[PDB]
Amino acid sequence: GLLKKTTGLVGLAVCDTPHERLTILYTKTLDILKHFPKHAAYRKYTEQITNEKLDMVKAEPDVKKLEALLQGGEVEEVILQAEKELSLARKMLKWKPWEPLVEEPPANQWKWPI
Amino acid sequence: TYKYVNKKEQESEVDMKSATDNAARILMWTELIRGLGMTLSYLFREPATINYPFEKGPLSPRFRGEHALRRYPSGEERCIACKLCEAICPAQAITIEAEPRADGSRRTTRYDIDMTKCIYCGFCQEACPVDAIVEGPNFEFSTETHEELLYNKEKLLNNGDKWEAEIAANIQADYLYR
Amino acid sequence: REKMFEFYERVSGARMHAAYIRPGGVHQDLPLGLLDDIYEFSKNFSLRIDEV
Amino acid sequence: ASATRVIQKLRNWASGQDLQAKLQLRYQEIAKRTQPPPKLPVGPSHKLSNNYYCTRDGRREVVPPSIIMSSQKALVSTEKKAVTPAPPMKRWELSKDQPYL
Amino acid sequence: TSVKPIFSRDLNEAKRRVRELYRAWYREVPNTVHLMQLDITVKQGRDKVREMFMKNAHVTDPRVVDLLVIKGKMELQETIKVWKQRTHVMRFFHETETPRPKDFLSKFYMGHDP
Amino acid sequence: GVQVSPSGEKITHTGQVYDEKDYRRVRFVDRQKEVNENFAIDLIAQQPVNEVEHRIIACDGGGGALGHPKVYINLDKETKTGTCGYCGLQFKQHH
Amino acid sequence: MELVEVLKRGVQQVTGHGGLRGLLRVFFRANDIRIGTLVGEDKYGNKYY
Amino acid sequence: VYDQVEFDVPIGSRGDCYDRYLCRVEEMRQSLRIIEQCLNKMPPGEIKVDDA
Amino acid sequence: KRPTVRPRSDVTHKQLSAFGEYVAEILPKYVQQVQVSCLDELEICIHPDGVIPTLTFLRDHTNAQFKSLADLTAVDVPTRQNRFEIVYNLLSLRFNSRIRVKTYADELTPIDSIVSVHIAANWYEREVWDMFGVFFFNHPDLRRILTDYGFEGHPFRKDFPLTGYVELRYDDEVKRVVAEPVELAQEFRKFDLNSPWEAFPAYRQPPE
Amino acid sequence: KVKQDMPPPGGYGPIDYKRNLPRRGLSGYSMFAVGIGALIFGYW
Ligand code: SF4
Ligand code: SF4
Ligand SMILES: [Zn+2]
Repeated sequence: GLLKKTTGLVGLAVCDTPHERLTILYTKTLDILKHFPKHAAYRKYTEQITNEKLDMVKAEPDVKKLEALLQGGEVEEVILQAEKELSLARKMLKWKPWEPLVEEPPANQWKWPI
Repeated sequence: TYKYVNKKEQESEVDMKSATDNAARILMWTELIRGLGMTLSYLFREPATINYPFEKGPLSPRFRGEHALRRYPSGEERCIACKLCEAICPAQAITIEAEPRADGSRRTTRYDIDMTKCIYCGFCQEACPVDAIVEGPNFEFSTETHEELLYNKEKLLNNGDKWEAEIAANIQADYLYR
Repeated sequence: REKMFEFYERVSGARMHAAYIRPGGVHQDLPLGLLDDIYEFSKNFSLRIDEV
Repeated sequence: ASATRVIQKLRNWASGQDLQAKLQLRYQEIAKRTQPPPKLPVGPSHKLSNNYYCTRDGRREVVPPSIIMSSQKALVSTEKKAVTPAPPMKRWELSKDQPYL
Repeated sequence: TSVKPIFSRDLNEAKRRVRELYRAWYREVPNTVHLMQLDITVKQGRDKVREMFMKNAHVTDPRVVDLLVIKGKMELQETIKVWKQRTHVMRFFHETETPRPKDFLSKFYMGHDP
Repeated sequence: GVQVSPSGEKITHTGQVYDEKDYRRVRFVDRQKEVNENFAIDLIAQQPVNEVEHRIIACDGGGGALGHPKVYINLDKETKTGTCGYCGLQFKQHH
Repeated sequence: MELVEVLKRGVQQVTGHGGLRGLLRVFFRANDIRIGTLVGEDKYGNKYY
Repeated sequence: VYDQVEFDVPIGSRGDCYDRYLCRVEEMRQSLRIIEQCLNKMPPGEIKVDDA
Repeated sequence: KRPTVRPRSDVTHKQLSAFGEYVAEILPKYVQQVQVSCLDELEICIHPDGVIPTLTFLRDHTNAQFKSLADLTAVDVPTRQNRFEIVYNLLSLRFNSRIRVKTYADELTPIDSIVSVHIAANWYEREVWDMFGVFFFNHPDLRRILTDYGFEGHPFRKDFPLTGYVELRYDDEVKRVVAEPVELAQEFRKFDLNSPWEAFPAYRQPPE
Repeated sequence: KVKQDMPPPGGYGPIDYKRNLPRRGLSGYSMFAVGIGALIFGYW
């Protein structure tokens, strides 16, 4: 299909090679996820999300039909989101949110009405 | 459904005709001339100005203006000092005191409205069970001092006696919507 | 705008701070003849937009 | 309304519009300032029977929030699938009335 | 009695920040008197700074001292930027206020307030 | 109705009037004390008593939905009239 | 031709207020010389048109 | 009752003041389109919840 | 179908409940409570340490995408030892959903600023500092925003009086506006309105 | 019977709302031809 003239969003430029770029970002995300503990839920769910999207990119070579499958807007918004998930995974590796609750609140902290 | 307000970018080739039309538009200020045409067309329109104060802006019977205290057709005050208007007043603009009148009647001895606290919301006249306190139609009561806008009961009853003929007719026109 | 302030004042008695929409609905029903006057305003307004 | 036919032509030509068909000043087309009295209808709870308030009391149907997980009193705990807060929003369709200005 | 610190781990570290803020306020008074055209001496401005600091001399909690310094830096910032006007700076001097007498008899004559 | 105190000040229908030695009388100097002259207590007392055929009469104050909440007045006591607690009208039973 | 109709309505407005003094009175009191139907007069002397 | 009326959402392309001015002008035109439907589809009945 | 009662669907409640479990399983280090109201609004209650990780996760994660901070505010509850409840209201355009994240603070425990996650939070955090006196760590530029210059106290605290402590007037002797202790010609009249009869048995608190 | 404020039977007439700016004026050629003809005549 013919390359897009604009994405429709100010500041978001057209990607010439969206299939390649998505493959790079999703593959990079799955690499950093192997550094998480196996039991961490963020790893398991993000692996499911990413593999599902990676298989769509492998399946569909048409950009327009790929956008229909991904359901994340223009393919350039999908690429942007893919970069955001990768950036998050690097942060989650240092935050370690999978660890037990750091502290309980006071007993009536969340009791409403008082 | 959505529409584009400024996506007319179906870029096309330019003929001599369209290039000259574009050239004429730039060099002869044609769209600026259309602006002058519009303001010229207003010059010859009848202006919308009314001749205040000999003419007035239209109003409706629901208009919320200067407050008044009303009476029954006998001359007895309608207000029975229930204080519903005072309780609901979102500005606490109403201050009321009451006691048994000499004939045993439940009547007010103080009924004040701070017109500089009041927000002219009409909640008092909705809340009144006896149509005693109303916002009348008058809107021309600007004063030269702050103190003149602290209305007491005598002032509010005089507004009622002053404006009842128009107030009664406005209530007759709207009460079936209330 | 001055004509639309009249619709406000005709439903609520106030040109601006109507206090007309309340939890549960609206304070009062439309006066008879208001829809016709809103229609008369509405059918000319797009020309006013065109001039601007 | 009272413009002469010459001035009407002048202002119609100058504006590029037919101004006489949509005058901004109001004449006799508007409602009369006195109207017949209304007679408003009553709502669906104006019934003499089968109308017990406890069968139509919305406030008494409100309940406290459902506790999904609580570090205090409610433990939250095949591969469980990932979920979104809601399904993805469908793309808007381009207007058929007038897609482009 | 185990609490999170804000900035200072002990009252000694907090006293260090207090002295820094005091220096900053001390140096600012002559520039403020000059730029705002205040009808006071520089000495009178620095005595007022001193009196405001000693209004809190009794505070021992390092966290409260941290927050007093944070607020003192804000007040300094709106003074240097001339966000405060003359009315605002002169408010510190209470020049139209008749002070309440401190003895029992004077308060007894005036009214019922302790 | 409106009377005057010894100082000359009009007395209101609520019985208000400043003392002669009240400084607050200064506020009316070269101005005026506003006093409504139609005392409701005097006007309601001018109304005739209504004679009715029953022992319970309903008063809504006249004008239907423009009056006051409809109340029922007992007329069994023959030594006095039943007075409406809202509008002050009086009723008496015929026999 | 239609101008002549307009000027004649101006003559009616200018001569329809009770002579010169009546035209000056309304013109300088109200800044308006339109003629309308008299709807009434109240007890204070206000005239409604 | 916004899910019962037809109208279009004006969308900008450049994200600048001129596009936002065009969006607001067109939103007024779409408001007239909604008003027309409100006038014709105005239903009968009460105007506040029948729940005293 | 009952014309005066608000209609309800179970679909949004189920969807929001499931996403609440999802968020709690991913962030157990911080999540203290998850609940979905009968108005179908999801609230995640977190320990204050989790503010930046939690809100970063909700912005950037592909199944969340809460990219728009609708508002950020506080609630003062004097009976709690951590009297300030910090509320983040977030919007996801991708999934057309809203979520609320709540943490708590006291007078001497600052919260982390989330300006690095949402630049929108900048003025909101200034508003929370101004109105409630909650300090934010690592805020670029924290200072009053609504109150007057040199204003003392945090007026949205429950124990700050409605009319405050100082009022303003012009004084002709000094030729400027001056601040003086508040004195009112008419005191605000306090109304005791609560009925002594219980309104909502569904919220009756244990008799203890 | 109940009397309320309602639309007339059949509804109101259709309302214009789309932009309507007239197309007007001469071609580019006619304007340039008139302008150049004024110049040449004046030069002469
Ligand atoms: S109009 Fe509103 S603010 Fe004014 S006195 Fe009545 S209830 Fe109070
Ligand atoms: S004016 Fe009406 S609401 Fe107010 S105290 Fe009198 S009777 Fe009650
Ligand atoms: Zn009665």
